[PDB]
Amino acid sequence: SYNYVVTAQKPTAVNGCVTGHFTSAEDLNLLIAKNTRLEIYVVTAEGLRPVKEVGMYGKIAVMELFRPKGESKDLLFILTAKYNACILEYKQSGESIDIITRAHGNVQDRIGRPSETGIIGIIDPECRMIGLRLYDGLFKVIPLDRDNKELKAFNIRLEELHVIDVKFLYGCQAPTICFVYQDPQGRHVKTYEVSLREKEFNKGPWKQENVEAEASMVIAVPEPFGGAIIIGQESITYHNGDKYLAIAPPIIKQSTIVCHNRVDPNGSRYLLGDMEGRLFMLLLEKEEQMDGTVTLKDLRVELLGETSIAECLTYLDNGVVFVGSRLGDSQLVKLNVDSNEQGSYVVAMETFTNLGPIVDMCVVDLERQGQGQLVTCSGAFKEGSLRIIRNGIGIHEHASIDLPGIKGLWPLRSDPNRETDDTLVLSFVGQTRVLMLNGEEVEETELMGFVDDQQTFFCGNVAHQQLIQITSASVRLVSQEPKALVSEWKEPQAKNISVASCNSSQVVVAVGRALYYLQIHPQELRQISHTEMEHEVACLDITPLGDSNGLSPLCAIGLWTDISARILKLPSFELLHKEMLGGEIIPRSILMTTFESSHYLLCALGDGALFYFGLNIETGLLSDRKKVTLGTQPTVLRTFRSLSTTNVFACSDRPTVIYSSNHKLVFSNVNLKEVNYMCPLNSDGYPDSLALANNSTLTIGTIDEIQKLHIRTVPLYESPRKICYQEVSQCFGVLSSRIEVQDTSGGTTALRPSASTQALSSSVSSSKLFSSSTAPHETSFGEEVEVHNLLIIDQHTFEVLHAHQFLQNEYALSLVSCKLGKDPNTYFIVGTAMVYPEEAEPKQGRIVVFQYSDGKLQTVAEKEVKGAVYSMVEFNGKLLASINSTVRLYEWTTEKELRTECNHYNNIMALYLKTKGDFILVGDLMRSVLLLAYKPMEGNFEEIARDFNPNWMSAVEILDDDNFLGAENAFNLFVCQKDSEERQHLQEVGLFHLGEFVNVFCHGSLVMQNPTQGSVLFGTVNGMIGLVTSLSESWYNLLLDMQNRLNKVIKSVGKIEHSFWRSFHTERKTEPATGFIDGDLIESFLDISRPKMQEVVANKREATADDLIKVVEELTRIH
Amino acid sequence: GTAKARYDFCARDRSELSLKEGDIIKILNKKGQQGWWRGEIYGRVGWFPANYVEE
Amino acid sequence: SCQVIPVLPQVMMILIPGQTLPLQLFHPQEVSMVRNLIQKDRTFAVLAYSNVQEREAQFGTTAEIYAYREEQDFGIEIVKVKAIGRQRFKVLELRTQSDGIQQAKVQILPECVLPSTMSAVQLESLNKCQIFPSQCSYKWWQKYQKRKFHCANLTSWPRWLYSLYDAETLMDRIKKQLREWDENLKDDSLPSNPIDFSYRVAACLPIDDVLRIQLLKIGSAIQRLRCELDIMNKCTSLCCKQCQETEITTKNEIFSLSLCGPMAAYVNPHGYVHETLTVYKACNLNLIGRPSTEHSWFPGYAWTVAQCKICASHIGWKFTATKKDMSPQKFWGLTRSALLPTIPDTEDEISPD
Ligand SMILES: [Zn+2]
Repeated sequence: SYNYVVTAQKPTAVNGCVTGHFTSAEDLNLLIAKNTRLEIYVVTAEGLRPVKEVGMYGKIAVMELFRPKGESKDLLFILTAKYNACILEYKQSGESIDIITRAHGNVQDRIGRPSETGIIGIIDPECRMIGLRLYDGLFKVIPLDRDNKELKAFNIRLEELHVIDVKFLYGCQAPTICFVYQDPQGRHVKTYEVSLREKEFNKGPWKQENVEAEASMVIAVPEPFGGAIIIGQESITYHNGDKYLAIAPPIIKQSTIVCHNRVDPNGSRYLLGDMEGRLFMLLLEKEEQMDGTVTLKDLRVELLGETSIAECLTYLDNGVVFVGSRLGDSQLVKLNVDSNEQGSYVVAMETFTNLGPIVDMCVVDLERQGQGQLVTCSGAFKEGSLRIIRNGIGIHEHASIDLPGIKGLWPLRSDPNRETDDTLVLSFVGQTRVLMLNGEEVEETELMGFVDDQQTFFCGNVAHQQLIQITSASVRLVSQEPKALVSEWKEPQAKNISVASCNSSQVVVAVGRALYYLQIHPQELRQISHTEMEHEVACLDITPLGDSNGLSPLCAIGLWTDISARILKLPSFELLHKEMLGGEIIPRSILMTTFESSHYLLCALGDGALFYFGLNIETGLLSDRKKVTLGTQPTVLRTFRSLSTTNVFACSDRPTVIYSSNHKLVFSNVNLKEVNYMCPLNSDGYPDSLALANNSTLTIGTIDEIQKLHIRTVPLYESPRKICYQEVSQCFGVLSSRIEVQDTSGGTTALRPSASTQALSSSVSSSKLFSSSTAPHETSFGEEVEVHNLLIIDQHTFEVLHAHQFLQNEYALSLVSCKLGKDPNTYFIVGTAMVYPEEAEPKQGRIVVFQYSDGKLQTVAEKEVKGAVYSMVEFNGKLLASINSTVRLYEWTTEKELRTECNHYNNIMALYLKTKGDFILVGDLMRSVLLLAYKPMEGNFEEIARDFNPNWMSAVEILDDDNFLGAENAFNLFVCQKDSEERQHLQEVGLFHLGEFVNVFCHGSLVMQNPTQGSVLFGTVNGMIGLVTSLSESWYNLLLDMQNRLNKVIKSVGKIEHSFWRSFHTERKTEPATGFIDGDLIESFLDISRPKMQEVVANKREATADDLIKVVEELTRIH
Repeated sequence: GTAKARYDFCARDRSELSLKEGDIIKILNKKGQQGWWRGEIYGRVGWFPANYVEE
Repeated sequence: SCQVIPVLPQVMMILIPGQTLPLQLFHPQEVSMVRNLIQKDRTFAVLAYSNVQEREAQFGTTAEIYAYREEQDFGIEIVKVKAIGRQRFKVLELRTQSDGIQQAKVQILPECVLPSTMSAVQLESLNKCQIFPSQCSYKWWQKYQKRKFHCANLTSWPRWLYSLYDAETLMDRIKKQLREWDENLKDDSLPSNPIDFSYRVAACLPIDDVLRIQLLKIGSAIQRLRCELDIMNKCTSLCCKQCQETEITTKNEIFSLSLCGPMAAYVNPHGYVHETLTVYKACNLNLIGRPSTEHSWFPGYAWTVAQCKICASHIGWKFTATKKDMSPQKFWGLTRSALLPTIPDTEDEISPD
């Protein structure tokens, strides 16, 4: 087996969000838990400033902030799915950020049955203890003191077993806990006092009280009100011993309330969210009782507006609320004083992409660009969507002037009054051409005082309203307004300029080994410094940074012999840090630049290597040497902002944008074959565009959003289920299901317009293959009826061309696009099942063959089957399908019909169907993997092997005829090999705790492809897209050693060792990780410091640190 | 153990032995109320009363 | 774990955990063996024979003796013993001792349990809304499925599909079939634990030896509940084991006169186990002899031997009331050891999971 698995897209679904002061006592923070990731932000008037993002070795189950005695800022408590408790402290020392572990420990019991309502963790107001509820009838308490480092906690025997929700009650003498529990009698609210000394539950403040049969939420009300609020389906009650206030408003019965958050510290207002995606305001009215303390007057509920389906909510400040969603896009909303015409105080501000739940997906090379694209069935209910994900950063080309051999580009402004650029100077071999930009027109013009028979190295707008031009012959200065040469510096011995660089106010040129520092002043260029170097100059840069914003105090340079990057002071040339470089290749380019706040020195070489180091603007010394290869030809480094952030463009064989995110440099490729030179441009006809140039053509065009992976969202406003592509018709087939309420008039009416209703063409599945007398339709008013549908969405515009609705109670479960038999037409075949609420098992279903012709989906064939069709696949020109526990193979006859060719009756339900050649891997929801094979001479199926281990299963895929990848219970991945003697059983050869629930596997890759065997992408419920590629044993054996060596040096968050986290876990079985390599762990080898690499790479084949750099870099190219 | 059958006894379940007077039954067990004893006639094995058969 | 546990020779039953094994031993060699099992508090084994002629077994259950009743009579010291199955096992070796009693080398099979299918999808979503108390049955089941399986839409399968694998829904589906036969409440009679519920159903279902062997081979309680429903829904006909095409009774005629399930374990005065199933009607059976009341398992009702119409094999007995005040007036007590659950039409035995 031996498989390698890496994350192509991090999980996007939000499962927890809190507000506090984690970074600083003054900074209001927002922490977000994206499953195995933690995001840290700061609340500002604009929005959220990203500060840090860390990789947690576990699914974050609980996330809470607290500040005990003798603590300047909030500490973060986090508990993972594998019960790993931790107290994390934020510590920023200068421009470097670090998350350190104050205390850590595993709180998993020896023997315990996990509770039905998951894990519930809560903290006491005075930060005296942490109350966890991991198992049924057992309430664990961690003693919060400045001494418990290992987190040794005690378990208490709780008589109540079925506890729904529990919160530490505010305003109490001792640490009290309020909770709602269920028993055979009914749901009730109870209180207990938690004593650390005695370790037992003493009587609480008030007696046990009865609550609604559908009451399932507890809110710890802070001072001065106190007590708790119990939310249910119809009633909302308050409990403070003596007082029992209750209201049943009609505005809340439409949907179940699922989340809550506090707005005021006192607790006068609370935001509530429901399943239908509504936002409400729960107002605790306060009566002014003259005895100091106040009493609750009445509870009032108000509808604010419509938001995404929120798992958790959080009020930030000034009406700004963050909406953390699991189903749809997480969003940032604003609550206004005055509501809009529709009557909604909620107004969206920003939308954060969420690809999950990825229920289905396919790989299609949509633009035939060589690189594949991924279209996914994302979201559910009103949050239904289709997302197209592709690697790289696009370039929207507008101009295309054929000018071969350009050796430099520079934007210019001939007129000072205009802020926009109207000139673009191009350099050529021994010559310089100048172009004019009158809108979209480009004409060859001559700028005064600019020599044209010499090759230019730099030119542009400079201080005192002047223009500069550094040529092989000499440096020129032209007065912008009268257009004339005013000053010209020449070399004393009439020598040519070898290398040169200039900025807004300074000019630094070099002739072989000589160097001359010049300054820009009205009509003059005066030489200040004159220094000779050890060897000939290779490259130069003088980009100023945010030290003083005027003239740069430091300068970067490179040498021909004894290659090294050096930093120099301008009024003297003092050698600050001489970082020596290795190899027999000279640095072609060098650049100083700012990124977020920290400054960096980037140095490129002829072999395509790029070094980057942190550089302090006052001291002038380098730090953290990190090397990375991008291309094979020399790289050119230029700067551009585009969307309010400085970015660097690296022109080479593999052009790439070096940008920053999470205070570290990111290297995302641009979708262009080759760029030799480029510059940013901002003309009237080309606003905020980029001027790229290659071996043959000058091109002007707008860049895409600067980020790894470009995602396009198509909203449907209904749940998508399956997707397949039909190349002949240039469109996708998508199964969908809107929810229509049962009308009193005897019909259906949607809650909102969606893709299936708002379509160009629509049709109903008028058919009588199912008789009317099957099951009596006894659904009352307001019942949720699921109206299934098939959409013919276009592949270029993604517009819904057709929406064929199925029959009443019909459920579409499978869909394929293929040519069957000797028929040249490609069809859309759908497997359905008749689901009547009264019937438990589906005894009816059908298979419909469709043909999208003349803009209308025609029905070709309709085969009724006695059972549900869960999966179908194309098998050697014959349609293979699954009816309940029967794997049937159909033949497409000349009279366009599906005749039954062969049958195979199995003692397991057929949910999954995958094929490779003549092999058929069937599967079940209870991990019943079964490999069958169709012998053509026999004319029927034959079992080869099986492995029926009882375990939940979500997806399956065939890597090759022997290896079979699959996803199983408690977020794990497994592989089944075939030993083709004993052949009738599959050998399990892979175990790996992924931490994500895989809904779908799909063969393909998102790389251009102009090292590893095979390529399988996977879509998870948390919006994470992963990749599995199989590898050799020699390569596995090497990378397995790297896994053990990297764990010794990488400082894990919460000190959780990698071996335990990625090891298999299904409660009863907890085996180590085998037959799998965590690619994300391997990829972090480049992120560690240079001395750490020497410790990792400690010990024919020799270890060498640089050798393993190329192997790890090769593995990053597969995703 | 010879033991000859003297009166016809029809079996009421799969545990009792269907008998016809004349045959000798090899006595396997000889303990029970009303002389109910276990026996085998080569193939079939089952119980029978003493007031029907004789030693 | 591994244990060399002893095996009784007279046992011919396929015992299921929780099911009671009645016994009546005449031989003093097995009586003394039973009494040693009392003092040492050890458990004996019940080998589920595939080929009972040459004594061949691959699986079984460890039975613990829970009752002993020495009845020192004039003839011989006759003993009556009740035992209960506890743990399922795999047979590794059959060590036949010089005393004619075999000591099977046993490997205890683990009781495989699985959590809620929705808990494996997400951790904190829809946790508060999961278990609910106790308006009509239709409205409770429609909202229970929509509220418990709300996470199902996040996966590649519908709500109703996961209902076919949920232990609570499968148990309730079985309870609806059981209530049609027996007029008893689940409250205390039937257990709430899916493991105990599955084994309780397995013991009281009228099924042949091979179905019980395959049912005992099942490890997960979820799979066992699904297989039990497949038998109830597909095998709606019971036929003679000898001639396999003689329809005797159907599912819709099963009832419980005794308030101890539809098919209970009874024993005749000769020490033989008869798992009698009570049915209102039973076609294709010949009645032999006169109606007797000697050692009547159902007092008041008179039994008459009921043999097959074709092969004349003993199938059961016809029970008719003597007093007119009784209700019902007639029923048939059919023995499990002679009934083959046949799927009607022309399809052979098949059962998903
Ligand atoms: Zn018969």
